[PDB]
Amino acid sequence: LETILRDVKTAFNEASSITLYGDEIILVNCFQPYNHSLYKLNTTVENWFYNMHSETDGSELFKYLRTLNGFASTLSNDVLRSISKKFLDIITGELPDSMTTVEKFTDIFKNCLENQFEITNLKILFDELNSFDIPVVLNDLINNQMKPGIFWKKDFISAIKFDGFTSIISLESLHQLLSIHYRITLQVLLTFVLFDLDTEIFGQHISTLLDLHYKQFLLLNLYRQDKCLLAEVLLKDSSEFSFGVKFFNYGQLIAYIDSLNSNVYNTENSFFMTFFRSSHKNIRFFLENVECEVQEFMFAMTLFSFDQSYEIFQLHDIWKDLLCTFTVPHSAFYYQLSLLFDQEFALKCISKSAEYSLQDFKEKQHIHYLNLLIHFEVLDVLRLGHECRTNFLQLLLQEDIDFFSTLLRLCNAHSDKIVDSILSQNLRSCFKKLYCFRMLNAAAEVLYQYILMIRKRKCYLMVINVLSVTLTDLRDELRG
Amino acid sequence: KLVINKDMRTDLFSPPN
Amino acid sequence: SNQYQLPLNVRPYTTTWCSQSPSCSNLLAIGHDTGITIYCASEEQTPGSTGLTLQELFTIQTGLPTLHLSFSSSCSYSEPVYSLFLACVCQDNTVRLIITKNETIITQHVLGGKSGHHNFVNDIDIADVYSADNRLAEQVIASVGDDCTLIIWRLTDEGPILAGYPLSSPGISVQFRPSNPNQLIVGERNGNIRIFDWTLPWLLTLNTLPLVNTCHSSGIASSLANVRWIGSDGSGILAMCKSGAWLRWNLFGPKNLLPNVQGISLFPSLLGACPHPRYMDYFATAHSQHGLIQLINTYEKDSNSIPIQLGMPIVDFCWHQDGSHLAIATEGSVLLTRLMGFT
Amino acid sequence: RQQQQQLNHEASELLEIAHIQDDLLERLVADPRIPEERKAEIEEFLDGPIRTLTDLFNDYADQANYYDLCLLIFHAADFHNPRTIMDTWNNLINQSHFEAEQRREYWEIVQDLPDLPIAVIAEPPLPYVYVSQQIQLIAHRTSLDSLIFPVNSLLPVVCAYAINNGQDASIGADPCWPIQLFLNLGVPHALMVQVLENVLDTQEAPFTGRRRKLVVQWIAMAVDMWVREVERRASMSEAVMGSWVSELLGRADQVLTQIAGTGATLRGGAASDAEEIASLRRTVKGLKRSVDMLLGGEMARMSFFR
Repeated sequence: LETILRDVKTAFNEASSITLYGDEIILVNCFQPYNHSLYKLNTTVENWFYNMHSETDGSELFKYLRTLNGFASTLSNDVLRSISKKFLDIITGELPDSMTTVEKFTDIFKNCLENQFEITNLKILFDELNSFDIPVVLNDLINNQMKPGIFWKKDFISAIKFDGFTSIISLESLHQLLSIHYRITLQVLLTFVLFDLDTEIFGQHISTLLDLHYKQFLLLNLYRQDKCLLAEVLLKDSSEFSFGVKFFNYGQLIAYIDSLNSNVYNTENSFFMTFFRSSHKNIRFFLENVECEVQEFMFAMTLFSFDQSYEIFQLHDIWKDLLCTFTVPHSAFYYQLSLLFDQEFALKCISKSAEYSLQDFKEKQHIHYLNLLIHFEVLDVLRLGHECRTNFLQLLLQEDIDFFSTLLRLCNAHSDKIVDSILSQNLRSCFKKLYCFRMLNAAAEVLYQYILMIRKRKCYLMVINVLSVTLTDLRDELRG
Repeated sequence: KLVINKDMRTDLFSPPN
Repeated sequence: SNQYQLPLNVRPYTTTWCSQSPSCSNLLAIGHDTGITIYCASEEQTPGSTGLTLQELFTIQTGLPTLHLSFSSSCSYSEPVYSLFLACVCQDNTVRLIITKNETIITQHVLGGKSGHHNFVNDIDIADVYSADNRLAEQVIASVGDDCTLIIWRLTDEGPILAGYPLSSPGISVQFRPSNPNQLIVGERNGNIRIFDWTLPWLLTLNTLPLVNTCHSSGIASSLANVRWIGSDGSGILAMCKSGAWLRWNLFGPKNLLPNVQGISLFPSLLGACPHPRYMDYFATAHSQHGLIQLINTYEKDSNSIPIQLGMPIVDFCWHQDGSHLAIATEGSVLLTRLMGFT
Repeated sequence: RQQQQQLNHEASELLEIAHIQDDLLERLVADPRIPEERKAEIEEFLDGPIRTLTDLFNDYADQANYYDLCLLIFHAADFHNPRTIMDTWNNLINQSHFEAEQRREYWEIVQDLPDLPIAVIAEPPLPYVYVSQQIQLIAHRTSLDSLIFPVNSLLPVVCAYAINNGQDASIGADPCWPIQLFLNLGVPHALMVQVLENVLDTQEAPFTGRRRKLVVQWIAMAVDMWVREVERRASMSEAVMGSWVSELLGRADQVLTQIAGTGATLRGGAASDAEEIASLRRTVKGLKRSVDMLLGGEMARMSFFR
């Protein structure tokens, strides 16, 4: 698949002609219908990214980035991923907020980097690094290059109708920009864990970077998880530009992409989590990540869609049901969960809530519990409880009627009004006589006599033993 | 005895010859 | 193969031999939905086919699911009385150390809530650290989770010391280095592999993602399943992807520039590799879903050896310390199977 | 007797194949979507000696998407392939659903004044009614003992269809209609509950989240019928159920407690099904009571007078 996909893509993308979209936009039209390639003017940072092994000259920032890449490119993908993960962990608190920065960096180093690089390249990097005025270069990188501009709206022609072309071109362009940003940010952070850079002086930058890396990761994750959804939440983010945009030159396009960048680095997270819920697997990383009261409930409902969910929910305090539950605001929540999983989680939550609570609600809870227990004592408990809706109980016992009989026998043994009468009536509704007798322990005798009005001998006998006039009559009858 | 062979059939929706 | 049933209402989640402690290496623990069960492996007369049978000793009730399980070196036997120390993970997202005398839990330590992991815990391991005088100075538990955190939990003479370290991605496995408790390895979901000195940046980070031989594309998502040390001095590191792709690096001499060897299992490895305790070059990996187990030799001696095929899913598995027996927990049982070649 | 039976068996098999071939030929000739040029060709090769089941399947039944006859062919051939069988069931359900929706649309146009497409003959059954008609027609022809009725796979698929196509209370259907169908068809009660238990434990979509409320309702209805059956069979003999059924109802109560709680804390407001779930709890408890009494001794004393 990997190979055929690559080839099919390549084929589909065979170039055929040029179109000047807008005034100046270079567009290439491909052999396969619905396949076009836009060629986009690079920004400064993009030029640095796309020309590491070239740029003869370059500014200080470029040379700095080139040397950072010079070191980071010698590490392997697994190492780099494990480092990225750790940087997420600092934000998520999986690396506790209790630790000092130096301690988290030490953790990261020992677990991820130690023995995983050539000390020679470290020396090369340290040497090259000593030529730079780091605070200045980092200042220019973070506060100028990477962190985008405050807009007083700079004419991103508002689209009257959805423009699928500019939509996908925007999303792909954003993705390229943020991928590049991601790689830079990670390389710099890396340099912060490897060397003794005053964790106080650069405290601001470090936390900004860890903030930025994180956002980058998130976006890129969502991008490959569900592009359509990402686009939808990212364009319904901007109000005046809800439908999309038009751009007729490279400046307008760059400015729009930067604009979206701003959106990402700065109401978005909520709109997108909401739209999403209304990408299951990612939101785990991003409910461990992006969540770190509201975040708690989010973590709950997300982890439910089970132990973790229930635990978090209890500790703190489909869409329509959730709305109803929110309006009600424990009982409602458990009822809803039970209904949604209707299983272990459900049953457990329901039972717990019912216990914590102890006419409609009561009856429902009771019925549910009894059914769950008979599916997996409960009978007698519920009965004694309600006794201390009679027809309801009559129906419940109707369902009950062997296990029920055993339970009843147990209750009688333990004992040795309304409940008694209901039971007698249900029993009256061999087997019958026996059950009746067992429960009444006169009723027994009456029932036996009525049924009699081998079998004869057994009945007369049972009657005589229970009584121990009647005996004499029974004896005479048996003798006659 | 049944043997499915989706490979070579006769187009049920096209005339012959 | 001999098969030993687990109790009818016991769903297994994890299976591990007590290889970490020679006094107790015939002890097997099964973490399940209500606790941890201990079995003993004995040489019967049997036929010397499988000259090894399993005897169920007892069951430690905990009341909630056990997902990961590790014996410590502190385990001991007495006449009779077993003194156990177990690290495990529970349904409440806590990480626990339970110290018992047989089935009775005499002592329990729990690390959870916000002070604990802030998401799902993916892995745990334990090692005993001794001072220069050689009394028990510390017991050390390492754990990794989806909160992008690695936690080092040290239980010392003057009490607990807790430390958290941030990860660039969810932690999916962790294991202290053999013959050197000062070093350990942590695995990130994204393919990053950390070597760490917790006594102290952390020393080294490899990565399997960019190394995939690509002669056969390992696919878009090749999430790292497992990384484990191999050798008894921890002379090596082995990493395995969900895809079945595996890689081995050694740690001694001269300068190094790539992983020393690389390959791919016939099947995906959801549970990852379980390296042989005696033959470094060998490890086992399961196709847990169809219940097959491939045996792989790093220097290609192997030529696709699949000693084990069940007709059922495999939940977990592990080598007995002897190197010829395998214990395997399936959804309703544990099997002990002996491969005649390793005897 | 051996020589008689061997001939009666050869004639029975060939008659089963011949009826399939006759059902095919008739349907193909009458099909509006078949060109005349092809029909004459079909009549030549099917209105003569009886063909093998392979040919009938490959050259005709599969080409024309007559999935009901494909299933009858898998039955006559003793075809051991669960996956293909279920693929054919899935195609038959979806094909029938689309055909029922099309006929209800044409109807709504008549009742509103519009004009139907040219050459369309003008209250047709709801889609779940026509679907279950198709299942009944096959079941009576194959007798339910076939390998084309693996209830462990077919019942979850039908229940899946009901959820994923809103064949529930919104349109005025009985939400338990999939269970009613397979019970009346004669599936034993124990096997139903056994499958429904597996549906509830594994939580395969769509049987997830709060839609397990519906799974619990099916279990409630199945166990209820099972209880009534046992009570009826006890009175019958005057003139199996294990503890696992009781445990299953306990877990079912826990699922409902979990769904209700989740429903109370949903974003946007509490769930509207609060009392609906409270009712189900009562029913489930009542059934666990009855089942507990039967298990506890009242089942061995069913032929005795009370």
